[PDB]
Amino acid sequence: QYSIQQSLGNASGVAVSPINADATLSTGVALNSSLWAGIGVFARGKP
Amino acid sequence: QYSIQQSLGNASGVAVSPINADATLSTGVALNSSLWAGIGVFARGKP
Repeated sequence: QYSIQQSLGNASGVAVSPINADATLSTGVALNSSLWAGIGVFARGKP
Repeated sequence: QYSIQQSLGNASGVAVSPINADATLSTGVALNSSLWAGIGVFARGKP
């Protein structure tokens, strides 16, 4: 086929604006994962 | 046929004034087109 332009100018050709979606925005956070961190002396490991 | 005159005189023939339209006037400006201009040093081009 042929390219579909966006934000058409002053005459002639037609255009399709880029897909607009904002009410669908959401944040993905686990909020249930639990992990622990610490320091210590171990026999084998990278210092 | 025959010519249609405008702004008839003092007697006889009829006339039709030129088409008058002013409330239909509008200005066509894109207001969405964005273009950039600049200067630089390029390998090939007209100086």
